[PDB]
Amino acid sequence: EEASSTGRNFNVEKINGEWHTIILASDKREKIEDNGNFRLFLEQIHVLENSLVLKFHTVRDEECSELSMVADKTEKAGEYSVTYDGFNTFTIPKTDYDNFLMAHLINEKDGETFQLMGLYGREPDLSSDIKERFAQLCEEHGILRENIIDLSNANR
Ligand SMILES: CC[C@H](C)c1nccs1
Repeated sequence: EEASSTGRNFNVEKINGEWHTIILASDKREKIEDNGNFRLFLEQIHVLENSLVLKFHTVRDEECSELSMVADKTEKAGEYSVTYDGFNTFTIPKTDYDNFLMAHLINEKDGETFQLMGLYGREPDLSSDIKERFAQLCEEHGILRENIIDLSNANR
């Protein structure tokens, strides 16, 4: 079964648990490159009543560092917000709960905005068909292939 956080049939409780960053894409490529502060490796999502606890790690020359954030529900169904290097709001355009999850985020800081989309998996890698389906969604949002980074061999 596939759902959108924006849909009426979305069951947030089902995204609880372990996840992995598989692919990241952005409007502004430098934010997800090597020393980018948005190059985050998701490890777990803990679902709360009106919030989402997010646990990640960042990596610098293979050294990993823990990072946690709490995203709160906004007034729009299926949308959360979190303050991190500016103000961010995000939704989950597509997920099947037990395999993949696609996220869409908009960052705003000092009159400037950029978008970030990510593909996460319950396992550290996903099939090529799902990866290509993600590339197609990125295209719909105006993000081209040169700005999509597959991190499946850098996510552990
Ligand atoms: C679900 C993961 C989303 C896209 C986030 N990345 C940075 C802050 S929230």
